[PDB]
Amino acid sequence: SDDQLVSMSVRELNRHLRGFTKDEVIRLKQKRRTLKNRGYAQSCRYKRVQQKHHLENEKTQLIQQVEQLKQEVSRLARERDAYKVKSEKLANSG
Amino acid sequence: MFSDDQLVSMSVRELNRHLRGFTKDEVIRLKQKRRTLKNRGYAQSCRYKRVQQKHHLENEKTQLIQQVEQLKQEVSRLARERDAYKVKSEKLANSGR
DNA sequence: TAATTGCTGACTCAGCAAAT
DNA sequence: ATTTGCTGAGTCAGCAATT
Ligand SMILES: [Mg+2]
Repeated sequence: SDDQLVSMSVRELNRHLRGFTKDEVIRLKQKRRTLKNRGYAQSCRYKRVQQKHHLENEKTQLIQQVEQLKQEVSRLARERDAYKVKSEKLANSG
Repeated sequence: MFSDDQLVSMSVRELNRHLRGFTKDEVIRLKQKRRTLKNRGYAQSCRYKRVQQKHHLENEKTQLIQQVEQLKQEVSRLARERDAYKVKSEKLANSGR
């Protein structure tokens, strides 16, 4: 209360609450519920920020992948053109 | 009742004019109500904008994934055209020209 | 030498479903 | 099942920029 109450367990809890005032059995469970909800919000906020960075990282790595392929296209264009000229210049061999 | 929509569009100068003569613990209550209503809208913008930034990022990823596919196609296209023009050249070299 | 605006991390609650 | 976990909407506090 409030730190051994969230960390405490489903049975262990009911062991510590066996003869408890039946209106304070409800109050303590309400209290713990609320404290956990606070921790869920903390995860939810956290998960959101992690997904956001993950999405932006994916965007970055697609951008640099495009860049790689841009470099290859230009190499291959040149290599093809080296042969196309070579090919055409032989064909005028006459 | 007292429609919120109007209370938030008002100026704090215009509001004071309205409670020209007015109770104290209700004046303080009413200005704080106004703020709460504004904070509600501020929260919505925050929420709405970030889902929209998420969707925009998701589209951007989609647009880029496409360009990669197109580039990959072009890559194998050029490599094959290189090969074809090379094979044609070596054959022409064989005949001797 | 005030008070208001807009933003945002954090909390609380409702309701929804799955794991326990 | 109960409790758990998650998430959108609201509320508040407190910060800086604005008037
Ligand atoms: Mg029941």
